[PDB]
Amino acid sequence: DIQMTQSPSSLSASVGDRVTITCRASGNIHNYLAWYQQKPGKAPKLLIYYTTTLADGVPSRFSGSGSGTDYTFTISSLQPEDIATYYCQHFWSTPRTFGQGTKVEIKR
Amino acid sequence: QVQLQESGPGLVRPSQTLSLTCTVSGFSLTGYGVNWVRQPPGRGLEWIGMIWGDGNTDYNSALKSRVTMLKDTSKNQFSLRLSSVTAADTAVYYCARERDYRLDYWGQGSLVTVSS
Repeated sequence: DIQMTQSPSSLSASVGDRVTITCRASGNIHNYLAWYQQKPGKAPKLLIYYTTTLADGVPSRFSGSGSGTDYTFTISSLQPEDIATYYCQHFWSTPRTFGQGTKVEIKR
Repeated sequence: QVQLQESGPGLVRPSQTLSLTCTVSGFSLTGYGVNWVRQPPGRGLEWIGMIWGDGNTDYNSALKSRVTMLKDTSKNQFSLRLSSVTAADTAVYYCARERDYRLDYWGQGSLVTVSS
């Protein structure tokens, strides 16, 4: 089973900033990676599935790239309503593991 | 619409067996999987396992030793049972629908705190 190694664990960015967090599965998970945005308190929300696809409703300010083993997730201009942790989890096979999570934080 | 919903003992006494219901309703219990992820506070999300519309299930090797997932065809609900629970299990439990390699719909989990 593919272990997932996402990073960085915690990034500080001011709004408007571009942001890119990456997950690198240990073993090609064949694009079968999904990204989740979780805001302190609520349950995770699906922004992107299958590396490239935005779950319906998700705005076009988030995107994800990669193939085989190394994938990426990106917020193009950090808006305050985006300050949250994001986790990826492949589905290529069970067990459906998750990234360590990236803590997006407004640079104080 | 489409929804799930953890319910259950908010507090469990260590050495015991914690259990939660996940009441779905808006999709079918057989052509859909119900995934179970938990996340001890401050620590990130972790995949417990998943039960299929047929009752078969895939565990996460740390918890295989004590987790157990059932389904009540007759009540739109799925059960998750952890055992000999200890303070290392206090966390927020989530049940979610896996639909096409994605967990599109999540409950807003219920916190469970184990302690004497």
